[PDB]
Amino acid sequence: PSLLKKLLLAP
Amino acid sequence: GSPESADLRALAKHLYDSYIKSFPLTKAKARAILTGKTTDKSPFVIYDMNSLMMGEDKIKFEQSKEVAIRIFQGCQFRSVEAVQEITEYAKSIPGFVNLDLNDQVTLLKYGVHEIIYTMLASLMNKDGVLISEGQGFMTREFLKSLRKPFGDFMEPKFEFAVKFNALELDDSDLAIFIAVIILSGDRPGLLNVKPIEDIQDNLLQALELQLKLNHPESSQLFAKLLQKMTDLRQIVTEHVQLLQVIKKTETDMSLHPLLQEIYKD
Ligand SMILES: CCCCCCC[C@H](OCC(=O)O)c1ccc(Cl)cc1
Ligand SMILES: CCCCCCC[C@H](OCC(=O)O)c1ccc(Cl)cc1
Repeated sequence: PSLLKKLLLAP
Repeated sequence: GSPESADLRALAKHLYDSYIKSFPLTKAKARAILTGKTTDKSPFVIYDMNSLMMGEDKIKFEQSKEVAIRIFQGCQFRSVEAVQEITEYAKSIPGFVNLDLNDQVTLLKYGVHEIIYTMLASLMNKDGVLISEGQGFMTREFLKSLRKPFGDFMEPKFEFAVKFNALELDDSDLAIFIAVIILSGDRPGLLNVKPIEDIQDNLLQALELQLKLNHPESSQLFAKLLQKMTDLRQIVTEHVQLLQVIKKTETDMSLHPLLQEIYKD
């Protein structure tokens, strides 16, 4: 569960 | 040779353009506001409790919690905004989005605060800090006056900023400096260090050429900036130590979920 990963994956 | 050099200047320009897209308030705009050279509306100055109450509506990013804690909470949301901007910037660095995704997370987790403190310096002079994208200015003495230990958080950042700002870097220099820091191959738990250092090596060459061209009279500026990178890691270490104190001393502090991820150690 990573908020950083979600930020990184949003174009 | 000259072909490599031209590529380094194109990389520097790409980073600058991406930096302008990622960060709403640049150093050039911040310094204009600080030196009073802007035509835009003056920041509301917060220097004491009365002015904080009055200025509160000017600087907003209800409230019965004590003031030091209220400033503490507000700072997290500003920090979370900075993380989001820095992540957008990182995704613009050539090669970054092709890295292993867990390594991208690691680079941001361990690098974002060093970038926050670098960019915070742009908003600072020896007397205070520009807040709310230039809509407020909170004095260094006011922040120092907050009840112990809350008055201890910002002062080391001011101390760093005054020395860092004496180097007179501009936004073009800063864009490359922060990219170098993000692409640090020594962060804990990186899975594939070589592609990160390959990117960083190219960024370091771009930074050195940028400083030689943009600051031809500033002897060993590049070496000074490598040392500032080390200094920023010390600021982070000290900030974490202060957070541990608050966690042990203060009763019920809500830590934002994004900062919880970053500070999970
Ligand atoms: C733990 C450090 C103290 C909290 C940092 C405040 C964040 C600051 O925000 C100013 C504002 O919005 O008032 C800021 C800094 C860098 C970037 Cl890139 C963006 C924003
Ligand atoms: C007192 C006046 C200066 C505020 C000091 C900076 C605050 C700090 O910064 C956020 C960050 O480390 O990203 C922080 C950490 C956790 C919580 Cl719950 C709140 C604030």
